[PDB]
Amino acid sequence: IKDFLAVAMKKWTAPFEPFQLIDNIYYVGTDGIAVYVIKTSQGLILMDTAMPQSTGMIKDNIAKLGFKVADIKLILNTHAHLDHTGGFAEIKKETGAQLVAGERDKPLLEGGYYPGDEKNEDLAFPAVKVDRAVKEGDRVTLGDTTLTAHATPGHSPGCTSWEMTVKDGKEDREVLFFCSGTVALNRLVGQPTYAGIVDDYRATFAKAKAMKIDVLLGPHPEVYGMQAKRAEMKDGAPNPFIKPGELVTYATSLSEDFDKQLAKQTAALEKK
Ligand SMILES: [Zn+2]
Ligand SMILES: [Zn+2]
Ligand SMILES: [Zn+2]
Repeated sequence: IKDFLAVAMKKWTAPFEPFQLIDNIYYVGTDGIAVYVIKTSQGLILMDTAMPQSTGMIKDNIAKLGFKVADIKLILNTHAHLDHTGGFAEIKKETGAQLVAGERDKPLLEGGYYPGDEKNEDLAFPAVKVDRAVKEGDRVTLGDTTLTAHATPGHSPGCTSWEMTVKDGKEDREVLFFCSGTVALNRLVGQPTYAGIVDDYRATFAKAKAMKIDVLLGPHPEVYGMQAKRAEMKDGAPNPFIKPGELVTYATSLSEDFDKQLAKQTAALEKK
C-alpha cells in the first residue's frame, strides 16, 4: 500500500495532453490514470475519474478539448477503486449526471471504501450513489451512442468492461474499455478480498480472450500502451489504437501474472 500511494502521487497525477483517440472517444486522463469523454448527439458520457485530488485536473482536461463539464449526462465506472472514482461525488453533484456501474460494485461506491480493507482511509473516496446498477449485456444509450456492459469481475466484484462501436473511415471498429484484471492490492487467499475472487479472475481472463475487440482501452494507459500509440498518431496514417490481437495478448499476460501472485500469496499463508 505504501508503494501504491507513492505511484498515486507520481505517474498517476502527472499531466498528459488530452486528445481525440478514435471517433467520438477522447482521452482526458493523466499520464498514469486513463479517463475518457464519449461525445454523443445528446450530451457527454464520462468514463471514470481519477484520484480524489485530481478532479480539477480532469475537469480542466475536458475543457482543453472544448467540452463542457456541464454537458456530462452519464458517468460510467469500470471499477470502484479510488483512483477511478475519486471525482464521482463532485462531478455528479455539479452536473446532475447519473452514475452507472456494475451491480456488485454498488456497495463499494456507496460506502467509499476498499473491499476487504474498509478501515484504510488512504484507499477511501467520497461516497456516491449509483443511479443504474448494471448486469452483463445491459445497454446504456445516450443519443446516438450505446455502450454494452460486460461483467468481468476479479479486480473488483463489480468490475465492468464496456463495449461500443466506432467508425474508422467507413468501417465499424469494436472498442472495449477493459475494466482491469491486475491483482494489485487484492488478497486472493487466506482472507480473500471478497468471496469468489479467484474464480472471477480466471473466468474474466477466459471471457476477455473470447471477445472480438479492435481497440483495447483500460483504466490506466499501460493497459494498452497509450503513450507509444499517441506518439505514432499522424493525420493520414492508420489509427495506432486499432490492434485487434491486443486483448488476447494482454489477458494472457494478466493470467500469467495472476498465477505468480496466487502462488506467492499461497506460500505466504505458511506462518513462520
Ligand atoms: Zn483498481
Ligand atoms: Zn486503477
Ligand atoms: Zn459479455
